Amino acid sequence: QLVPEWKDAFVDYSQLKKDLKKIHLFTNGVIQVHKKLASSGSNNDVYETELLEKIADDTDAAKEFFACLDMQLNKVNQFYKTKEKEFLERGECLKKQMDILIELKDAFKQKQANKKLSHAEKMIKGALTELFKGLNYLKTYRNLNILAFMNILKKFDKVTGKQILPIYLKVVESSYFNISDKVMILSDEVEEWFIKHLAGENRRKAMKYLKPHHRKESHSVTFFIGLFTGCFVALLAGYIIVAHLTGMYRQHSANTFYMETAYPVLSMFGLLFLHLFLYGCNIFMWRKARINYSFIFELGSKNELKYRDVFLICTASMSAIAGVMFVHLSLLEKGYSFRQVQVIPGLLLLGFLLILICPLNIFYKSSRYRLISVIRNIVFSPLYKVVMLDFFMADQLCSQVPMLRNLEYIACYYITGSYATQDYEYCMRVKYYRDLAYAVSFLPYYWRAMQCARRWFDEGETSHLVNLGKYVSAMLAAGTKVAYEKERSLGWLCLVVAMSSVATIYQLYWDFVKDWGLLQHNSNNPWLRNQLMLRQKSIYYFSMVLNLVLRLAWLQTVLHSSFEHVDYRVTGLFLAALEVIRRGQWNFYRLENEHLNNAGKFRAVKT
Amino acid sequence: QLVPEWKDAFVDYSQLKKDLKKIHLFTNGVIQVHKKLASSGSNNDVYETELLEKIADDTDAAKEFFACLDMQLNKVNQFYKTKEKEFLERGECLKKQMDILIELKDAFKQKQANKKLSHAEKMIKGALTELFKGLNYLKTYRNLNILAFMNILKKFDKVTGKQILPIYLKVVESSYFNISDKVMILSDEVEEWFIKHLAGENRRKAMKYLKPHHRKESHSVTFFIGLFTGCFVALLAGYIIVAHLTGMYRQHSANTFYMETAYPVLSMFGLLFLHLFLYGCNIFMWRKARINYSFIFELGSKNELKYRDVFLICTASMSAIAGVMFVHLSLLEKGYSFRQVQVIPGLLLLGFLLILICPLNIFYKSSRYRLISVIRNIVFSPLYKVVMLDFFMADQLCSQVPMLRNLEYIACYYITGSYATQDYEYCMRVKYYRDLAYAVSFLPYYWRAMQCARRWFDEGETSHLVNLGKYVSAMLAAGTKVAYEKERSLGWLCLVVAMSSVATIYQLYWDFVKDWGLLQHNSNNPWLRNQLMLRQKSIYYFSMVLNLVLRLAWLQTVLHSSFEHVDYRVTGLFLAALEVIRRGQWNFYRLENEHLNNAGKFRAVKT
Ligand SMILES: O=P(O)(O)O[C@H]1[C@H](OP(=O)(O)O)[C@@H](OP(=O)(O)O)[C@H](OP(=O)(O)O)[C@@H](OP(=O)(O)O)[C@H]1OP(=O)(O)O
Ligand SMILES: O=P(O)(O)O[C@H]1[C@H](OP(=O)(O)O)[C@@H](OP(=O)(O)O)[C@H](OP(=O)(O)O)[C@@H](OP(=O)(O)O)[C@H]1OP(=O)(O)O
Repeated sequence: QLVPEWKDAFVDYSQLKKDLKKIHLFTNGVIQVHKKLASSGSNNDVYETELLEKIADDTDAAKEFFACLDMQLNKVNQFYKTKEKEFLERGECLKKQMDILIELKDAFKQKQANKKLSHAEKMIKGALTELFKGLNYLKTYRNLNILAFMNILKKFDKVTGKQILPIYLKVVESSYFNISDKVMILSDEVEEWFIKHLAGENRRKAMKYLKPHHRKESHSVTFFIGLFTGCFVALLAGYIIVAHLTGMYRQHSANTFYMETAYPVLSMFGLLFLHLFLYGCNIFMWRKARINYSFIFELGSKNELKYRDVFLICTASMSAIAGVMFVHLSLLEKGYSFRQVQVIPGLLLLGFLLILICPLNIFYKSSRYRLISVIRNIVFSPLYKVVMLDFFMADQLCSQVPMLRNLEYIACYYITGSYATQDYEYCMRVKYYRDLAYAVSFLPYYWRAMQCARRWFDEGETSHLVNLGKYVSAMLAAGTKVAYEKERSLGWLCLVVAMSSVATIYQLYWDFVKDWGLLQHNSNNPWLRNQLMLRQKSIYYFSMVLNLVLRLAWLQTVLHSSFEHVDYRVTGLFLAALEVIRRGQWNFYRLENEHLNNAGKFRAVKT
Repeated sequence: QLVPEWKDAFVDYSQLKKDLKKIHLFTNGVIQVHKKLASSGSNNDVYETELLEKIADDTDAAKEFFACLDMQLNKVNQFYKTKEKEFLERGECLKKQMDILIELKDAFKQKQANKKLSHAEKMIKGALTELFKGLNYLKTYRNLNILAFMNILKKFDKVTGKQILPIYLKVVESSYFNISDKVMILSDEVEEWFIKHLAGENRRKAMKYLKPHHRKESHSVTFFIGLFTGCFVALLAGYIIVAHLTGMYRQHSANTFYMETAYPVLSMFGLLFLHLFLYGCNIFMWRKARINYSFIFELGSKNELKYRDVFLICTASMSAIAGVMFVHLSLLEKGYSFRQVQVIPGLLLLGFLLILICPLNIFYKSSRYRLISVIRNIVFSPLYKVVMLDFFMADQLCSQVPMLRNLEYIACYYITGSYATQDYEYCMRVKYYRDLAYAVSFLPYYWRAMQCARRWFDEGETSHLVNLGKYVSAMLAAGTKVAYEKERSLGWLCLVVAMSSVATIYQLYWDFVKDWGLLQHNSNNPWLRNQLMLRQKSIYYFSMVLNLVLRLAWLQTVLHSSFEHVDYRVTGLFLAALEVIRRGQWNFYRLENEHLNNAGKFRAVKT
């Protein structure tokens, strides 16, 4: 079939139902099938009708039901037998045409040991490429006719309501186009010489030369998202039952080397693997509005990560912690020599540290060494000029201020010997854990404020000087809490309400105005901008109240450093996992804004 | 576009590479792009070339690289601008054509309150159905040209090896066909009146009128297979760690109400949900060889179960047991009033019993009341004439003989009050658990032998009398073990070796010969039959040695009834879960045989 040719022999879902509309106008105004084949030595399914079950007072329109329908049996059967007969004529001349190929494909290495051979390939390539697809059209011809003859009977099983839909179907399925599979013995016959010596030795390269409608997505990754989602949830749920039934869940039990050894590590991993998830719940929202994240970030093609390849990292590696922090609760239910069981926390960190810098090819290299091309520029702060993916992962760390106290308690309990010596207070005695585990905790707001300084003494403009002010603002507002542990009075307490509400507007101003681009009164939209890259004007305003409700989580988690003081712990992992949820919609409206104020639409091939 | 018309403007992956083959013959015999638009007030991307980086000794073929390629920039750009201009001409006359529709679609309910309206629908249905698809062709025109211009440069980045694949791409993506999305603002413009008043009020019915390449499979079930696979494995693995660290795993601990209360539950549910899985690993092998299981079984259309809807039952309901038999280990680690914690085993059975007979619609009704149309005929054995799905689920129970002892120990510990009265030996004192928990254990081999009796006094033939002999054979061979507990001597021990090896050939004969159809010496294949419904003649013989190796698991599990005698327990759930693995390949070669000796090919629509 060079062109698709079954035109009168297509599905006749149009013509048959308006005759079923014509018995409908006879209502106000089921059959035993006489199976006979052709008396001409052929297989023409001429089906004689019989009315028995008292349809109407005079069945003048009941024969109109079969005045056309039994011809539709023949209409497929006259064609499919002849289209098979044409494909028998195109099924045996090819046996002779590839038989002279046998004379050629036998001597090409015999006589090489002793130039039309390449001309001989196109003589059989272009032949048997679409000659297969003439059969795949013929299977699609068969399936659509079953999709015809089954689905032309929906409303007849309501206005009459019988068991005819399998009864009629067994002169359809027993007719020649389905009671045989003689086109399907050709479905493996077409690849007898195509696979082994025509296209080479491959299996996918031989498939690609003749397959349109190629292949769907290999869904061995929708499963592996699910395998590790459920393995993490059930290992977590078998940690809030067993630790409940141990005594330790409320700390009404034995030694407190649980909530100071490995709560500072199921905290640091529940916050880091909530952010990587919300980075993958934002590629699902960037692609679904075509916000072109690869060109703005200057990514490239470069093995495009998707929202199934960061939904796979954040689940496969969070069940790997919820497992190793389940075999470590068991050993601390009975006791298994504390001097060596308390490296399992500090080694799971060490296992994850080397996967990130693993140089081989396994765990997403060319997007895991690009990420160390980003946190190399940010830590060397006043140098290393800012691009868009040098700004972005520097202001994803202003939600991981509570995470960066649980990667400084750990490397105090693993670097000065506090694990083998059995002491959970070795860090928090000296001045080291009064300022320098809370002053270097505001290191991410120093890296931002020294990237705007190079974005000022570079590019010149004034707007990268009020950006610089924004992080110095939330470095004084917690710098007053440094001088609030002493002189707790009416002195530096009308100052930690002063500078901490100066900050919380000066971050709230900058979010909508100079990051999200919103709050323009000189517009056609109330409190939004002119043009929107999204649907209905209702969820825009819901995200504007959630950057103010959720910035009470911020300024609680950066003035109430959890592992330095008061032992109310679960607030330090609930509110601190709300600021990580707050940024995650800030990532959306910062990229939508700097695409609707980038004005280009460079999408490399997506859809 | 009534016909697909981009023929010279198709991907030119043919013509450009043979010119790249022509610079290849110049080798033995990269550019800064001068971006200029049209000087005629248009957007014709005429790109002037420049050679700087010293390609060859004389660059006569380097200009041949750009003698055609920059024309391919124009060839898409002259067409896409004009095809958009045609779709502007087909983008503004439709604004006027649907504007007279506004005059019609406003008065149809005003004047109804006071017949060309239906003729007006086809005036805009058939217009805007494929006029959308003219744009979906134009997006496919754009994507294939990106799929052209990216994938015409594979071998040029090896013979020269530069960074040109994103450098060249930014005069491709910045050209008018991708630097705009003016066809994509029409992608939502086509459904402004189509969705709300043309097709009605639906979302899928409005989509079906104009969508070929409709939709792939909704993969919210490849995830839910995976969610419950991992939830079962991690709840199991958090049961072989916690019970290991309890004392009870080797029974070196407290009271033995573990391995007599709930090991006869996690035994009866690890065998029943291994068989339902291997019934779904056989629909994956029946469909993949087109063995037509629905017509042989006389199924019908009738909401066709797949191998994702029995891989979903057997995983979602095995994590629901591995959960409830994990909250029941915890309560029996500390003790929570034994008189009421020991109903959780006998209620999980009761929960699963009522799901099977649940009549509403939830858990696969019309295939769960058909299954009680099967185990109603089998238990009323000598009546109820045999069809193929009355035979099949009667001889799936001759692998669940060890399962049917753990559904008779349970309903002795739940029916005569042995749970509140605290006694794990109340059943196994009287004669009740010496014969009648082992003689009614061979009830499934009685239902088979009384279906062949109605298949004899019906249909007449001799072959349904040697079938009847086959189950009476393995009813005497274990009936000698009834008389082996006494007179253990050289008496009835040259009889339990006698009748039990008479059985194990008389099942081994019937499997290959009169069920699988194999072992015909009068054939062209050694020890197989003539025609095969499968691939290479190597895995046929591997399944013939696995019905003899694995029938030592049988006759061990039906002479060594596990909860009646000797306390070696894990052999009673390893070997008994091998006979359930043995049948599971018997289901394959029994249906392949009775399709290659059914000779019809009635496939209702699959592929
Ligand atoms: O295109 P039209 O000639 O206007 O026909 C329509 C259309 O039928 P086709 O798509 O088969 O041409 C509708 O079919 P659906 O696509 O909605 O299923 C169907 O609407 P109802 O089924 O809601 O009535 C109705 O066909 P029929 O009359 O066969 O029901 C029929 O309209 P008329 O035949 O009434 O013109
Ligand atoms: O169909 P032909 O005229 O015989 O051309 C083939 C074919 O090219 P097309 O499919 O583009 O027509 C091969 O392409 P692939 O499908 O294998 O990629 C390619 O084979 P190699 O790439 O292995 O050489 C080779 O094209 P080229 O010469 O451009 O490499 C070329 O054969 P000739 O051009 O050598 O006749």
